[PDB]
Amino acid sequence: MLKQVEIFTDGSCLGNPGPGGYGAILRYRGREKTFSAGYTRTTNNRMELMAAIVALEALKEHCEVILSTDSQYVRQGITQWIHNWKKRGWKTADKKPVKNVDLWQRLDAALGQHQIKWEWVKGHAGHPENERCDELARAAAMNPTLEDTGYQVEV
Repeated sequence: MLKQVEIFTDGSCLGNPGPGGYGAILRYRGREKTFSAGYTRTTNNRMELMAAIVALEALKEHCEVILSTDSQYVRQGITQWIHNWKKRGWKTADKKPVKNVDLWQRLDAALGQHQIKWEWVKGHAGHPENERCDELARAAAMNPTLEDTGYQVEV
């Protein structure tokens, strides 16, 4: 029994947008929790966020979290877009609101609580768990039971 929070994210977006969702294998207090929703129209990028976010949100106590994934949206988004955006002051180059700021904020804001362990894995030394994450994703992709509400930024 691993006494640690785990967030293995794996989106289930077939299109872009498309009828998909987001599935992630959570490992919480002596209880493996799963989060596999089903949207109608969303992007893989967003869905990936939804996985990381919902997982974090699911936590009923901001405690150590070890995230595992291999998403570019996150890789760059985090250690490229947020590094610049945040620094600048969560703003764009031409002074504007960030895309998917709501979900981003939830993440960034959430990350700013517990010990984040970004487990970046390539497409070679991948684990079976990750594969299972994708499995759950696909299962969700073929089981829409929600709606993409936060797919706009009217501000």
